[PDB]
Amino acid sequence: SRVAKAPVVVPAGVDVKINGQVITIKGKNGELTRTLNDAVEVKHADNTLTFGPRDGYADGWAQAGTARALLNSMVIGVTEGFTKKLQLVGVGYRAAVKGNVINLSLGFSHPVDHQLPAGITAECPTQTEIVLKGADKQVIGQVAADLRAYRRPEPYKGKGVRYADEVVRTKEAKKK
Amino acid sequence: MKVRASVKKLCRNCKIVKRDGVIRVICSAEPKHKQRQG
Amino acid sequence: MKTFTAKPETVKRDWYVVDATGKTLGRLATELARRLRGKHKAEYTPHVDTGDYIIVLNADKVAVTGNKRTDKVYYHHTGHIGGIKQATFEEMIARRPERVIEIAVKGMLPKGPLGRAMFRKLKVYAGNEHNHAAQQPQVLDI
Amino acid sequence: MIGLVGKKVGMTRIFTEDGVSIPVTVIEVEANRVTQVKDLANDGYRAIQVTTGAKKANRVTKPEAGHFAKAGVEAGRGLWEFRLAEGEEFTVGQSISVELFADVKKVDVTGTSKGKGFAGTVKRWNFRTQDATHGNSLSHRVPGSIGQNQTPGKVFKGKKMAGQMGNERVTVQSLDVVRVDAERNLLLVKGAVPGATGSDLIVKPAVKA
RNA sequence: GUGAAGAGGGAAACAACCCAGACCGCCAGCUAAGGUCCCAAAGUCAUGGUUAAGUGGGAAACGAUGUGGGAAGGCCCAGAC
RNA sequence: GAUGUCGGCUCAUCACAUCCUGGGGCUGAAGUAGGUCCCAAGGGUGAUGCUGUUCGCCAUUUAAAGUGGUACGCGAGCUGG
RNA sequence: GCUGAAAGCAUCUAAGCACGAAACUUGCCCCGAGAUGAGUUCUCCCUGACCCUUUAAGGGUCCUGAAGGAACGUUGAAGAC
Repeated sequence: SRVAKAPVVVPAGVDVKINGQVITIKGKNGELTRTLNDAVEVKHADNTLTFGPRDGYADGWAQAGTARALLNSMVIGVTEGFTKKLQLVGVGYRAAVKGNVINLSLGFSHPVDHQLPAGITAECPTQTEIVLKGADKQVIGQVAADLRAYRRPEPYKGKGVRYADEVVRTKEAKKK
Repeated sequence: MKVRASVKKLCRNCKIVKRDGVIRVICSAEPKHKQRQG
Repeated sequence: MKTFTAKPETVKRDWYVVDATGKTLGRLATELARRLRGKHKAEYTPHVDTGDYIIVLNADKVAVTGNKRTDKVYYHHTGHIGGIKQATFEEMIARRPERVIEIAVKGMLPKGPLGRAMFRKLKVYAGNEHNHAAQQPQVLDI
Repeated sequence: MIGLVGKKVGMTRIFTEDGVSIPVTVIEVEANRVTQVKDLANDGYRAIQVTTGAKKANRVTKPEAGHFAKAGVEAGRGLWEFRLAEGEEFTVGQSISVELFADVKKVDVTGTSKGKGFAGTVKRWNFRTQDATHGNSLSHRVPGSIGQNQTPGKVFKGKKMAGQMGNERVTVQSLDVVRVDAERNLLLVKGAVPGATGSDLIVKPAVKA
């Protein structure tokens, strides 16, 4: 609704192309393509994109809003991309990026090795934090999520992988 | 998770959402309030 | 006078090929059944097989509305006590797609020897190719 | 991988230097001669069909003789097929011998178990016997009840009861290869394998990994 | 009222429910209750709307930003949520 | 003008309202161990003393010694307390 | 859980994308083309005359008898037969 009715403005140096329903975005950080669902139409107006519902479709406005947000995040991605920071807290928890593989040591009796997807690049500024950079918001969010899933923050010390900004809200055992 | 036939908002931060046909209460304040209809 | 009856020896059967791409399962199956039975000809008789041979291609492209693609369940019993076995629509399409159309049509046909004989006249194919070119099937649009 | 066809010579032991007795089954595998090769184009699947042993020419029927003539191999006492993996190819008339198993160290053996004949329910299905005394009358090895009352009103499919036991195909898996002896045409596997002495065996590399 | 002492059609099958009271024959027609996609006779009929669960095709107290429609009411372009 | 009745033995088979094993949410969940609820029926699920006993109480086990339907499953299969 | 509107916020869901159990479909073992929807592959064998009539069919005579099979016998770690 209000989201769909706010056009997204393409900056200079980013390119868009609309093949019927498939949108493709060129940018300095690369390529993002996505097929919109049938209920939404998009027009390339002057250095801007406008989203509206097809006729004869129910809930077209909801689809238009989703498509608008997706494309706005898309163009935000092809410039500067997105990044996510993860922290490791707990004694002996370490991270190390080697090529495109993340080596983690979350107190297991086996090594844990995470393969990154195509467009995501990781780097560890120090021993105990990770910074992911990528173009597509969904993929980098997914990677951060299943990296956290290896050892999610337990509620008594916060030990484990956490998002750098998230709060943990630990508690305490009984007395005695 | 409280699985019960009558799910209700318990605090201000707890919220009602219909996920996959089933009504759920998800509450950010604390997990004690997380509910499901069944 | 007596009412006319078709003769099994001198009845005329034709060949048609139907492309089942995007067609609703039951809507296609009813027409298939009424044409296999011979209900579309003025010399139809209940006790004689007066229908036509039908070739169905692209059986895996058949369509169902609603949520039936993951919710329609085919049940069958093997005759033992474990016995009861089930497969959804999508699993049937993946395993043997020609069976969904075969089962629908078999359900819509009469039971007994003549219904089995009518079912024998249906040739269902998963792909887009058939090897009955010698019979010269003509395109039938359903 | 493909396997070979052998004969159960018998059973013996191998004494190891550290003082361990290994019960071994001795399988004599002669050269297996590829009689046919089947591929996707002609047969719809890949396999090689071999023969082994030898048989007297006076009762090789003309159809079988003609089949062996195409391969140009000597007539054997039977024919068996082996499905081919994606890697290997074989040629018609090729001879396959025991050093196929030179470094396999685990095989499955398939045979025809010894035929016990019409066996009762105690021997066939490990049915408990009933009392030998305490008034038991004519029912000492009988099966007992075979169903419920009126509600099923029928005996269920697959009910365990007396019948033919033995004389059927049995596979024993993951048998250790004690040794492979190429010049004597021998395979020594640890343990016992199905069948009586002098019967055909099919030895394959272990699939159970 | 019906069965008993009443057959026929419908209700899948179903004395006692619904329609309807069999003198006999016809390879004639119109209807009742029920129905008209195929089994299986007859609308894949027309116009307008509703529902998305296979609800229709089992079941309550109670619970819920499911949607369809009304009658009213505040907060507000002096800027509302 | 006959449908054999309690318990044991032999042989079972299904349901899931799950005893164990499998997966999870919350915990007044530090760990170990628990409590409670949700998903799950693939397989498994004691041999003794007393009593006709089912049950039960005991003695020792076990990962566990499930709850029910099957004419209180089973006497043209046994027993006959 | 990720991204994400409806509902400028939130939201695992409405579009889209991930994980997730001894249950399910496979994977392992056996039976299995009477799968009358009776499948495939390889190999082998048989290429003589004549008559009749209710003929589009068939019947019959003479010559021929293959590949195989069965029967019989000696039997089997196969077996009630």
